[PDB]
Amino acid sequence: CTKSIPPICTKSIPPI
Repeated sequence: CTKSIPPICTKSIPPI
């Protein structure tokens, strides 16, 4: 996920 609020995450594992 990105350093934002709400952070947005891809459907990856571990997600980023």
